[PDB]
This record gives sequence, structure tokens and C-alpha cells, in this order.
Amino acid sequence: SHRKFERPRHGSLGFLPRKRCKRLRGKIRSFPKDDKEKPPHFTAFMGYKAGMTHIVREVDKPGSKLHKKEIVEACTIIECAPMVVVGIVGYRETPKGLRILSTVWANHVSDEFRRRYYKNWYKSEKKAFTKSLNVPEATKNCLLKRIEKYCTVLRAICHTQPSKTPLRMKKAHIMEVQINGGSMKEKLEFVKEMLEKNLPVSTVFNPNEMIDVISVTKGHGTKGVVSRYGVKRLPRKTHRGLRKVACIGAWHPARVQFQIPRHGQKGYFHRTERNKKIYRIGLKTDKNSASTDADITEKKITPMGGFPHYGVVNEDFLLLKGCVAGTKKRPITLRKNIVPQVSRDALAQVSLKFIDTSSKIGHGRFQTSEEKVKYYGPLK
Amino acid sequence: VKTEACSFSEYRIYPGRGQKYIARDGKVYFYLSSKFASLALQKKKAAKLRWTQTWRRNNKKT
Amino acid sequence: TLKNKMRITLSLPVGALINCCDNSGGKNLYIIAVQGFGSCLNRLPAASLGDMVLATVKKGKPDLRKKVLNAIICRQSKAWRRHEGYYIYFEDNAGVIVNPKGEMKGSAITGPVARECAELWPKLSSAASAIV
RNA sequence: GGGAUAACUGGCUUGUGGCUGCCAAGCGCUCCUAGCGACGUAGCUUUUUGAUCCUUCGAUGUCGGCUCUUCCUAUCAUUGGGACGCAGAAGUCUCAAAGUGUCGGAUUGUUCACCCGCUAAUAGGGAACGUGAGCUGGGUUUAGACCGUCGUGAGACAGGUUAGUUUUACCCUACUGAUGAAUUUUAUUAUAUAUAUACAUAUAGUAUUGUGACAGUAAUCCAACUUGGUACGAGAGGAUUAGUUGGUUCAGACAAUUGGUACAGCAAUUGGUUGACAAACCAGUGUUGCGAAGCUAAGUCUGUUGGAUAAUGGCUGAACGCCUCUUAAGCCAGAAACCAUGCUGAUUAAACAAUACUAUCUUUUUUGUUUGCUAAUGUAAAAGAGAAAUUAUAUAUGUACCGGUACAUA
RNA sequence: ACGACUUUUUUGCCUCAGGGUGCUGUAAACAUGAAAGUAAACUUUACGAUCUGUUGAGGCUUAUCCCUAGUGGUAAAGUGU
Repeated sequence: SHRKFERPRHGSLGFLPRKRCKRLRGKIRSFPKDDKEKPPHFTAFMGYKAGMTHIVREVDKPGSKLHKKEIVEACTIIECAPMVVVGIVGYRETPKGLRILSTVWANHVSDEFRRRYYKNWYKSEKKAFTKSLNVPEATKNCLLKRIEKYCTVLRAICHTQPSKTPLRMKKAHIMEVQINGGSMKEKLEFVKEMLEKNLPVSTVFNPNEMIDVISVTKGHGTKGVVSRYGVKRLPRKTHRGLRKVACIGAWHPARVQFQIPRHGQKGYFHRTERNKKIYRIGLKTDKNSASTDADITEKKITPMGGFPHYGVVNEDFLLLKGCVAGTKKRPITLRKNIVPQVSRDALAQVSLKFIDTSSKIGHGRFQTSEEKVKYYGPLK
Repeated sequence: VKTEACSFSEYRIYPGRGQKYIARDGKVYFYLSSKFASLALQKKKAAKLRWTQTWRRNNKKT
Repeated sequence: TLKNKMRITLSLPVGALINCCDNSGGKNLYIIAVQGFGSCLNRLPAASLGDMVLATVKKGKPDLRKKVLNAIICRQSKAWRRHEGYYIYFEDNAGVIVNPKGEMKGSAITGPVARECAELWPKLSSAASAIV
């Protein structure tokens, strides 16, 4: 007979099987669609998660109960060292999907890139890449011409510079970024012109932009069904434990139906977050990157005592509204929105009012060490 | 920019940090941190805890 | 007249007993259901400052007893996040009894009253001795 | 000893129950059918109860609750429609619909029931009457006991009431997660500068980037206000629709803030103990207060738009001079439905591409393949294995002028 | 869980230390200081919970906190192709 009362099932089916991700680095499943009229441009950008802070923002939004006042909001910080482009890829459409036609490389690639195509850089003789890199410019042009003639999508091979970060690893993160824009010729022109130079975030995004964020979730190992799926606990009296589901299916059909949740891996899952607004795009050179019109104090984004487990941001950075998947020290992939966004949110202009730089190790009392020293006075 | 000021501590409160307690009388108390909040709740007089700024002011130790 | 409350943390699940705090002659109010509460498998109905409850009077004048009666919550001690950036809590939980469209039964609300409730009920706001 | 034979499922049938029809005497102010519908009559269903006794008595663990999942539709709500005894509003009947949802309690062992309250609605069902190597054991169905009636008695009771052990997974499969080699009777969407070429290409080893078949799939409903005290209405009342601002329920994350958490750490202190001071220890964590970091919710963020349609409304239009949504041919707009898009997996494809670097290696000729080993053979297809226009089907194709025209051609 | 994965192997990394950041709440030590009083000298000497001064001190702070070309370190060389 039917169950006595009805509830939604615990947990979405839509992410099963809940196994570990293949790779630490994220992957774009799909890019924005290529609207012809727009100029050639990058669609994605690679970054590292540094931590969260809070921000204070004044709200325009009319007819809201909140309305005029400033509000306090959580926000994430993603350090973005400028990407270096190293290769050009041309794909062509077949009934059996996209197949790569050829790839053309730059005339140099740095050691941080090179390290990724090895496991054991110290032990190796470091003989990778050198002879292909040599081959003369006519050859490159011939392949480019072949790409130019037939290919339907062009993507650029970009990489992170992890030495411009405080992170432990020196094997760079390589990732492909699709180019959307004009004619194949223009697309090719833009990548060729870009090629061996370095690409900062300001070239890819704009203030007030809405962005999609792709990241691998925080790991927990194997976790119990209650934790992993949200199942309500059984009563105390229960003989063989309580923290476990009380049925795993009917007698017929005579197998465990998959839909019932069981114990297992939790976290280290791939996840695509949509529609997060960028509140500010920092500039490395500026001393006043975390300053505001309201504050007028000289200070950097890096909070007092440094970010927990990430320390000191030193390059350019994105201050992103709210939260985004995965841990401290994790790579984050930024992606452009699939369709240009037409919401009342997407038009809006965020004049942020204050950025906290107090501690996130214990409960911060000051915005800088200079403030702290001033507050106490002479000490031993 | 401006900062509120604490009641139990004399510390300055940057926005988005501490908590607010309204007493039955209608008196609002702003505490910078949880520790200050518990100390107040248990009804310690601030001028008797040596670390806290209030003692320093009282004991001519400024 | 508006009812766009804005999220304020759940507190006061059903069977809660709160102070009455007015000149009705009720001394306490026992909340038995909350208006507009969801349908859900095993979650207790529960309130917050902006919510309209249905309660009974255990202790108080006799004619206030036994009848189901509408009330509005005025004070709560479960902490909530006000969007300005700090956590509020009152010393003790309190509501006031009302006519079904929210008209206050007595004449004066003795405690202080959260502004979050005041904005949501003009006819109640008036008779509040202070708004916080 | 017995399934030769009851109490349990399943099976047949469906009297009984439930559900749907058909008729039209009437009811419905007048009016068969807006809504009904007797007298009658035909079915369906197996959620009821029977009838039955095929299966199990060298044991299918016998009610209910809890938890959990999936299926169904005979739709309760939500979406889209049509009809009305429909002015609006409220609503009734009805069609596509199973996407999404379907609650808090009081009382009872309860299925059932009855209230009370919320609600958007508190729909109906199935899965061995779903769910006892998941639990629970209140009920019924052991031994003790009580009271009544019944029995001369021992004792009986589809009467009540009370105390009454709930065993085993480490097997196989399944399922959830974790690894992981092997993969030539095998593959293949090209290669080469308007022309070539499968009778061909493909060593291998690491590694990176992807490809993405195929499989999975998720968001949901409400309030408030503006539209409007308008339309409509005799007044009373009183909208759809957009739009704006919020919230619910779920999902997916996350910890800046807040809260929770302590065998990081400091401090306090009771009893004992090292002669005291100091340092400490011990009381299975001595006991307290605060308590970073990390987890964590009751805290924070985030949750698309096309294609093709159903119901249905239409259009052109014969059959049938007229008419006709097509109950012909030809068409169109149109739903929480369907499929994409999107998102997750993809040793689910014993799948695959590009690229970097590398290990005597490549070609031709000759002879051979009649201590476990240290020369060495297999064919699902050789006997001329011959054949690149392309488009129709109640006409095609060239060529010439400018899909039309002309002329050839099968 | 183990595997696995993520890393690094001398412009690194581990290691301490210094600095940063917090967390705790003002150490021991000394005073011909204060202190309810008390007792005993021919005004000075005894005992004294506790308190004040030197003292926002002392202690702790990566083991899964931050910074430092600051200190000292950095072996085995196996095995498969």
C-alpha cells in the first residue's frame, strides 16, 4: 500500500552517481553561443580562491522594504594573476561531434607551463617541447591557413602563472578558453596578436558584470547517509544503530532501486554556479585597491594577518558577491554568462561603500596594523 | 566613514561585526565580540576585569 | 498596508508560551498555530516578529480564556540578523492579542517593540511606547 | 504425520463493495438531457468483503506505527482549455494533463474514525495488504493473574484487563561508493596541393588537452501591493491579466557575519600528594570560565530558454451547386505535458581525436616459418571478388538563353 | 577507510627562530607598599585572606594561521619500460 504521508525525496537525482571528480581543475561543460556581430573576445578566466570577507553596499532598489539603506553582504575573493596564452586550437563540426583539426603554438613557453607535461620535473632531463618549438614560421602559417579555411570554432590555450601566487605547486594550470565574436579570420587575428603576451582580467570582464563560476566542491571523504543526503534520523530505541535509512526498497522489484540513497563519497564534486555579480575588479599596482569614496584610507585587499590558509594577495583580484564552491587554495574557473543577462540586477551599478580588511583569524578589532599600534600606544 | 562604539568594551565597532542586546528597560547594548557578550550576560561589572579598557580608565593607568 | 516581511529567523515553534504585555488583562499567551506556515513532513509551525499567530490565554481575565485568538509577536529572544549588519535579541519573548485583521485589542503595548513589526502593522505601531 | 486439511499472500471468479455506462418517465419557474435522472438495462475494476482451497504445515515471522522509495490515475490542488440554470464574483460539470505538491495536532493499539487548526490542497491507490537478519512490540496469539457470564467439574469465552526474551550477514547477487589491468577478425568522417588517393592507413611508451556517443537530470508554490475600488453590476460587491516587491517548500553549494561545538591554548578552583614557597601532578576528561583553528544550521549565496506538440481555438477547402477546423487532401496558433538547451556522470563507448617528448630504426633483396622456451603461421572468406552522377516516381537530366523558357538526352 | 588523488624535491622544501595575527587576562619576583584586624616590645618588631606598584603583563599562537634568499638541514638510488 501507499506510504502514509508524502514528502519530496531526499536529495536531487540529478547529480548521481555521486563519485569523485576526475580532476582538481574545473572544466567548462559548455561555452556561451557565438553571436556573430560582437568583436572577438575571451569567454573564461582562471583564478585562485583566497577567502571570504564582508562588504557594505548602498541599495538603490525601489519598492523594496530594505530600500535606501546600506546593507552588509558576504563576498568571495579570487586572486587572478594574469593568464599567459600559449596555443591556438581549431575545431570542426562533424555528425560525430567536434574534432580538432590542428594546433599552433607560440615561439616560447615558460618553465611553469612546461612542468605540467611531466610528473617528476626535478628527476627529468627537461627535454620536453624544445624541437617542435624550433620549426620555422612558414610551417606555422601553413597550419594557420588550413585552420582559417575550414574550422568552425577557435579556442585559445591559456595558463596560470602560479609563481605569482603564494600557492605551493609550480606545475601550472592549463585550460582552454573559447573565443566568441566575428569572422574566423578576425578570431584568428585576435589570438595571433595576443599570443605570447600576458592577459589580465580587465580584458575579459567589465565592472558590474554577471558571471558563472565553475569549481570542485570541498571534500569530506566517505560520509554517512544522513550527512550525505539529509535523511531524518531514526528514533533512539533502535537496535542496530539509528543514523541510517530504514528501508532500501520494496520486496518487488527484487533489487535495490538506485534512487534510495546509501553511504558514500561526499564532496570533491563538480559544480557550476550561475549568475554571481562581480562587485569590483582590483588593480595590482594600486595601493588603494580596497579603498572607497566613503573610507578614503590607503589599504590593500589582503585582510589583517592575511587570509586563512592563503595569506597575501599580491596580483589583481575579483571581489565576487556571495559564495562559490570549493576550498581555500582551490582553482576557480570564471565563465561568461550563457545568454547576455537582461534582469533588473544585471543592469544595476554597485557603488560599494566599505570593504572590511579586519582579521578573519579571531574577531578583528582594527583595519590595519598601523591602526592597532596607534590604538594601544607604547608597549615592550 | 564612521564607526559605532561598544557599550561593555570601549572599542570601536566597524560595521558588519558585533551584536546588539536590548534590555527589558529599553536600553541597547552593543558588544564587539561574543566574549564581551557572555561577560555582560553573566553580569560582571566591566570596571573589575583588568584587561578591559574600563579598569584602565578607573585605575589611573591611561 | 504591506506584508513584504523579509526573512527573519524562525523561533517560537508551536506550544511556546510568551508574555502578553498589554492592558487586555491577559498575562500570558500560548501559541497554537502560525498563519501562512508551510505544509511539510515533520517540521513544527513556527513564528518570528512579523508573523500572525493564533494563540490561547492560559492566565489572565476569564473571558480571554478558551477562545482561539489572533496575536502578533512583538519581542523575541532568538537572535536574528538585521540587514544593517548586526544580530538583535530581546530579553524575553512577548506578543499582543488582536482582532483578525490585526487591530490591537487594548490600548497600550508596554515593552519596546521591534521596528520590523512596527512597519508591518500601522495600527499596532501607534500604541507602542518605543520602536527599536 | 498432513498442504489429502483451516488461520497469511499470490491465483480463478467478482455475488458483495467500488467505479463507469446506455435508456428518458420525470425533476429542473415554462424547458427530457445547464445540472440531474427513477422504472429499467450493459460493462469495467480487484484498493473491499465473499465464494474458492491450486500453491506452502522436515516453518513464506502472523496487526499497526515509524522511516524510505518508486510506480499508478478512476485529478484534490497547481497549468492549459471547453460547457453552464455564467453579469461580475463565487462556482458546478467537463477535456488534455501524473510535471510539481498533498501538512501541525487532540483522542484511540488501530486500519478506520472523529474533531481542532493551518492550508494552495489537506485526492484516491499499488508495490507478497511495499517496508521485523531496518526498528518498534501498544494490540492480537503461550506459561502467571483478575472479574463476569457459562460449565457439577477439569475448565470455556469472535467479553474485558494486567505483567509478559524480537536471534544470525563475514556468503552470493543487488545497490552505494573505491580501485584496476587486458583489449588485431580489430578499428577508421580522412590524408595530399581546381587535381590526387582504402588494393589504404593505425608502431609502441609516457603525459596533457579535449571529444561526448551514451546514461542521468530539478526547481515549486504563495502573499502583498500597482493595474482598480475600475471593468462588470440594480446595488451589494468585484476580477482575469500583466507588473512590482517579498516569502514558502525543495535542491545545490558555502562559513566572511552570527550561533552551536573542545583532549589546540590560557586562566580560575575543590579533595589528595611531593616539608613550605614555586612547579606540578592525580580524581578513567577532577570541576569550571573564556576559548582560536576546523567542521557545522537554526546563518549566507545561487537555482535558464528554445524546438516540437496535446487539449483546444482557427484558416483555406471539396466531397454534398451551398455548407463545412479536415468527421478528405493542404495548413495555423496553442499547455507545469514531450525533446532539446542547460547541468552531472561518461573502464556507462571493453569508445575516440589532437599535441609534447621518447625507446637502434627503416627500406629492399634473399632464404625459411615441413632449462618452459631461446629461428619462425595465421586467416568468417582471392581465383576478373570490375563499375563515384544526381534527382523524381501522376516524369527526369543535361545544354542554351532569362526557378522560368527553348532544344536535345535516359 | 585502504588504494587513489593533490603536491614538492636547492629562486624550492623541511627545520627552528624572529616578526605578523590573534587567544587568554595581568606571570614569577621584589616593596622600611596598601589591607579586616590581631599580639608584644621600653613610637619599633611580629603574623595577615587579600589588594596595589614594577605589569595591557606572563603564557600560548600550525600541528591542516600569515610573513622571512634569517638558522641549520635536504638521505635511499632501488625498480619497471
